[PDB]
Amino acid sequence: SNVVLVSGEGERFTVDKKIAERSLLLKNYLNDEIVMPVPNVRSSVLQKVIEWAEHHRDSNFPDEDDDDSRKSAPVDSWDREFLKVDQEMLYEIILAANYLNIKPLLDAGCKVVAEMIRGRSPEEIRRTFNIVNDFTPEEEAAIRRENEWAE
Amino acid sequence: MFNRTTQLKSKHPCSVCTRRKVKCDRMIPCGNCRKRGQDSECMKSTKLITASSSKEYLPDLLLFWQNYEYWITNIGLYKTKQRDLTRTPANLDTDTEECMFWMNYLQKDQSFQLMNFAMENLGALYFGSIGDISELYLRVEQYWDRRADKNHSVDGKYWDALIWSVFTMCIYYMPVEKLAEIFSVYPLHEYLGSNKRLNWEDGMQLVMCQNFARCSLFQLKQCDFMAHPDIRLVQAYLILATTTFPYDEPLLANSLLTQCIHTFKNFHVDDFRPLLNDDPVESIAKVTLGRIFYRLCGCDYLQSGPRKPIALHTEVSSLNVDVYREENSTEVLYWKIISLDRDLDQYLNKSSKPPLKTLDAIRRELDIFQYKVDSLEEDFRSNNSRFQKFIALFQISTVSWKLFKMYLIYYDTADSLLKVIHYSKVIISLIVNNFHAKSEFFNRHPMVMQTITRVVSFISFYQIFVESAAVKQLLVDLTELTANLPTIFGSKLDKLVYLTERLSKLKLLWDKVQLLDSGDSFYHPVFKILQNDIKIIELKNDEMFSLIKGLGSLVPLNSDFRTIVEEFQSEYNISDILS
Amino acid sequence: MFNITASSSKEYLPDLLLFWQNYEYWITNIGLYKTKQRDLTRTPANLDTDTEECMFWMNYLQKDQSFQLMNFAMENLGALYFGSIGDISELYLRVEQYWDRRADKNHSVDGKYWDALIWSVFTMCIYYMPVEKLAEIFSVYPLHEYLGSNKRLNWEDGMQLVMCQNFARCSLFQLKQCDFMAHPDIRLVQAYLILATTTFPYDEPLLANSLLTQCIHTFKNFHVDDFRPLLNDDPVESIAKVTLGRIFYRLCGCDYLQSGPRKPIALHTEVSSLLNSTEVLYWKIISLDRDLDQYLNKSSKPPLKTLDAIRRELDIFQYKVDSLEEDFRSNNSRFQKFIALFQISTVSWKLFKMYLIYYDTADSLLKVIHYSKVIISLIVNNFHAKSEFFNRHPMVMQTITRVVSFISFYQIFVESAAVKQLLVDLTELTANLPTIFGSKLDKLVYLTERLSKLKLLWDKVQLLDSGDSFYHPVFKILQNDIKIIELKNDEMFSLIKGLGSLVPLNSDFRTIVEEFQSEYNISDILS
Ligand SMILES: [Zn+2]
Ligand SMILES: [Zn+2]
Repeated sequence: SNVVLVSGEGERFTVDKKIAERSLLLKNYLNDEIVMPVPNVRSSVLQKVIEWAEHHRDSNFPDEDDDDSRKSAPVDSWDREFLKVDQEMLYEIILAANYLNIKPLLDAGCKVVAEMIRGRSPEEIRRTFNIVNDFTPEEEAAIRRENEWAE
Repeated sequence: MFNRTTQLKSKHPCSVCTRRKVKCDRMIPCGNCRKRGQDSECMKSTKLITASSSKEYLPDLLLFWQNYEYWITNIGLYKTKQRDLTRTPANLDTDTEECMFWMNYLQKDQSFQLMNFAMENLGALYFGSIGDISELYLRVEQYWDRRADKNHSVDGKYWDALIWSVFTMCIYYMPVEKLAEIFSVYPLHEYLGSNKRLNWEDGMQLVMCQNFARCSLFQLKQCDFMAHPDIRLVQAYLILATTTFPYDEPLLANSLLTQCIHTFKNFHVDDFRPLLNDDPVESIAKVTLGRIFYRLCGCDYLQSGPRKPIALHTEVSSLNVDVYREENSTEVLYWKIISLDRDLDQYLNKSSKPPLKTLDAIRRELDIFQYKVDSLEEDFRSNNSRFQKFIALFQISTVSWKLFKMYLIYYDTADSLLKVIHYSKVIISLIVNNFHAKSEFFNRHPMVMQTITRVVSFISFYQIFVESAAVKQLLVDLTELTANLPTIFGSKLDKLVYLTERLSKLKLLWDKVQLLDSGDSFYHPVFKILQNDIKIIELKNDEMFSLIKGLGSLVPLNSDFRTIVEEFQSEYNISDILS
Repeated sequence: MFNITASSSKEYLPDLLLFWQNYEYWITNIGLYKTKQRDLTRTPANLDTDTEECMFWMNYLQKDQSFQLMNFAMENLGALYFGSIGDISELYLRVEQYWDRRADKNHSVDGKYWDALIWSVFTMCIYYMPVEKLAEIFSVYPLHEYLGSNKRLNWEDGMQLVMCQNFARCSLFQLKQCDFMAHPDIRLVQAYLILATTTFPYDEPLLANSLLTQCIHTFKNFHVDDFRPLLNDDPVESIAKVTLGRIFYRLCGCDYLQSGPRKPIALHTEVSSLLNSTEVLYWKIISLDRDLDQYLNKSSKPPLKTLDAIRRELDIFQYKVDSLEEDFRSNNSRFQKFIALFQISTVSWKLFKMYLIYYDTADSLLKVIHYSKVIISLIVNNFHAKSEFFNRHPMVMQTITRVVSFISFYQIFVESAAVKQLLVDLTELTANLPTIFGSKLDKLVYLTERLSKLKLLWDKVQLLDSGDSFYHPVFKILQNDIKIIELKNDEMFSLIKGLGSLVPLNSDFRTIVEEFQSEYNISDILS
């Protein structure tokens, strides 16, 4: 009734079996305690993933094929207070949910990055213009000459 | 197997290639500007000089693996039969005195113990083809009643050929301990004339299986089955296709499969849903025909290649097709997991990338069929339910491995190498789990030979170029598993061990010769040997030479790295996997 | 056939000629030639019979007889083997080799392939040889010693057909000794294209469809799509691809000629329609015939644009056939021109029959009578010029079947004096067709006699009507003649018998219909 989620750093995390079947990759691994490697995820990120699965033991999520029930689903209050973390560790939680095939954590953890791409100031969309190249310098000069009249 | 193809491609073509109005090998910096030593005059847009400390040949080498897998491990290892017709013997005085021994060698109670073994263990295989086997005990009784007769009808000889195909399936999947309790070996050695110390585990069970398959085909020839098309031909071939018969005789199995397509399409029943204006016998007949159809589509896709041009599978499981999603999920679950495999393995010889929407759809159907195989009944008083579970679970693990292999090759997405390693360990943990008693014969199904061939060939290929630790431990584990596969595969198992050994010696060659940088491409003897293996086996699969030999007395008239390539090809030849 | 009181209108005739377009298919294409009703519980099966039979029929033919057969094929049958094997002077060496290793015991697959090819050629020689040349070479007496039949019958009353069928069975048995399914090679396709110039596809129609399926499997195994010679190829390979081109066109011809419900895997559908250089002409005429006779089974009537385009192409290929030179000395060229002119007359007759049926165009019945007289004047000419083996080609059985069946069907309903004289000429010609067709000629005479006796029933019974449809017993008998043969071409009952314990269980109008069907049953054109 317990499985073990071995992290990439080597720590063993004994999780209850029904709670840990939120992961589609582990619930399919159980067709063979029962240990399993999670090779890229650190111990802290896997601990966050396991705590997320501990809260959503009884939760009800969309059917992973929904048009609007998946896109327009708001984040939980626990999911928003839960992901007030470092940015790279947020992306590593998203990578952990992508490896472990946890679609609702790859949903609620990934609407936060979507809320951070929008909702940002136009001043630092103007600043981050060609931090990745994406334009020739002739086209960059033509763009900066096109909207020079404003400022 | 060589281009530059570095990480962090540029968006626009560079300023130098627009100054010169040529094509742009759109890398950072370029393959076309690095060729001329203009490295520093192309980097200067932002950040600059970035660190390209990776191994750049790897993406266009994995795109080469997508072709090498198809031409070696699919076609050249299993589906290529090199035959010279001037040296091959041809007489029907041979099989009338050979197969007569194998038909007089099987006794009555031995055959009923074979049928009991099939009824108790192999229910996941014949029930697609023939249905329930308690109907077939009467046909074994009728075979032993009609054994001493002289005038046999065609209708009787079809049941004889069908039950001899069933006996072939029994002999192939029987463990050596249960086989020694039924059969004695010494009159068989007195007939064949070989070494006396050659017990069933040493390679005689495969000989008896191949000769029982040849006796089933001999009784089909006594039917004159081409003049009399009948569904029992299709059933007998679907029983024989559960063994290594389509890999022992890969050109005889294609002609028999073409005759099974001709026999099936002769009935002209495309919709297998029973209509409302049907005889209640006709309804059950169309249900049985619909089961035989999807079993035949599975065995029809599993023999696809250049030596099988007439296909049957004409329906798609994602997104002019005819015959899909009208049928109830009882044995199309074996086809729906192979039609999901055809969608992946159609891009092997094809020179285009699969779209990622297709791969995501295939991943969703993988999750659905995972839950559907978890939604099966568990008959603990039946041994064939666990074998059906193992078949439908090993197929979804195989298609999962191939899906994340194509994610690794074509797009290099999130942890897709770790997903390849994960599903390779799942395939191992499904085969090693059958090394316990009462299920040791589960590892004899030909899908495990195909799957272990693909997986150990990709891991041996990837160990050459990428030095890792998880991949190396996985390769050690698959080498142990390939050493521990059942010996009834025989020559194909020895050729797979030879191919793994050849890729390991090619790894040893990779760590010796220094890689020749050439700006836009690389050069190494390993690359040229891998290029040449495909050319050799495509030359062996070109029937123009047999055509020229057929049309009459026409006779066909046709640096430093070259020595290394020729010495490796003379030492480790790729033609040693054809026989 | 039709779409209470009585009437005498002509509403039934446009709905009845469209019914002829279905009846012609389901009787004269499928149920007369391509339907072999079989019973697997009654049919014997052993290799203790066909081995000794093939031993006798190969030990019967001697060395001096075989080269006389090959010389007959070289002198007289040049229009047939050239699409399959090309030159037969190359095959004298293989006949020499077959008589070299005849006494050996360890044969190869390649050698038995050449043996099967030359025994198919020997079957073609026996089938097309006149009785005056065939009685000189062979002797009738050991065949009645072996078969047990009475010695009073000569070659002319159905004995040459027995030797032809048994030599075809010897070619197939040597293919079985090749284990040809394990070794796909072009000698299978060539031997089958030689055997398909005889009545082998109509004596064993379900075996010939399986052999044709194996020939499609063998041909497409080579994966040669284009047959034009490339400049970079070996000049052996270019001649080889030209050889596969002239084999592919003959194979698509036989692929079309065996089209039916019992032949589901096709090759002629992969050749685009038109909508040496005398071998491509035969495929052009056969593809035009394929464009015509596709409208038999389907109900969608052709446009006038399609029939007019077929008419212009018909005039073009008529000029190409009339532009073929011929030598009265070279019998090969005479038989070549007979094949080309008979095929183009058959396509012309079918085109103007479709003009008469689908549109009732004026001066179309005169064209049908004219091209039927052209077909007669092609066949009756061969009896006067000592070339009576020209009338053994399998196209003159199919064409005369379609012609005498349509003229009988038209003489039932539409009275005319020219059609009646044409029907008398067709009846005399069907009586004068060669005896090498055997049972199919007797069944065509039976079908013509049945459609002649049905004219008497159309005469003696008055047509009725219900205001919208025209009831007549002749119409119901013609409905049931298609219903019975579509029941015979239904493989559901053979499927039920093959699955095992599943067993199948099943006014004066109706009296006249049942008495005619009890007197003239449509299941007597079957075997
Ligand atoms: Zn560039
Ligand atoms: Zn550049």
